[PDB]
Amino acid sequence: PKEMLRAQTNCILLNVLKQGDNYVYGIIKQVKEASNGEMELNEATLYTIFDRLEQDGIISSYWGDESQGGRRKYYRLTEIGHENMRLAFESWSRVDKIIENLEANKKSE
Amino acid sequence: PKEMLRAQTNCILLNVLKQGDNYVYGIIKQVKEASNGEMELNEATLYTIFDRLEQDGIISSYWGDESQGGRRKYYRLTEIGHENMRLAFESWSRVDKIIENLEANKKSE
Repeated sequence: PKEMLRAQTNCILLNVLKQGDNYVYGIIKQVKEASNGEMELNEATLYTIFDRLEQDGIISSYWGDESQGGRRKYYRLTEIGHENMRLAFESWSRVDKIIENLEANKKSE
Repeated sequence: PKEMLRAQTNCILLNVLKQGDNYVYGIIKQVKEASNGEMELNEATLYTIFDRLEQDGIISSYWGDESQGGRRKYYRLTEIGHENMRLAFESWSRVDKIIENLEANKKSE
């Protein structure tokens, strides 16, 4: 779907922030880099997601670069956010185990 | 969260049907089997999901033939449903590549 896309886009984003705090264009560049140019995120899309995540307590922002040229919003993964990433990762690898078992449980029958 | 679980239950369920057509208690048993008893799915929750998937054209149901003891409802993964599974699988493995790259791109720097 386009929902499929939105969960997939969240994952990538959180994994960017996981590598380090960052700002919009910084984040977009890493995605472009790590997708060999294929995935080009939008500012609007990134911010739309980042607003949701911020409210739900997954990420927090803060100001920087006041002295560099002008204010920039940076984003960071909260302690809750780190936990939920670990939880998601744990759960999905668990889903992978269950799925491989279902394919062996068919050989059994 | 809750909406993470729903996404996982879904993944498991579609992968059960992927192994073959099946009915509710048959499905529940396979999940219990393949999760070493950890995941015991609820009928209401399974049907709630199965109604959504059926409406969106992802799965169809039908009656067994050899149903003297009483009618048995089977479930089956549609054409569309198979495609979406292939799409999802393709996309998520792509997401995994992008994620591994992000972690190497940071090791570099």
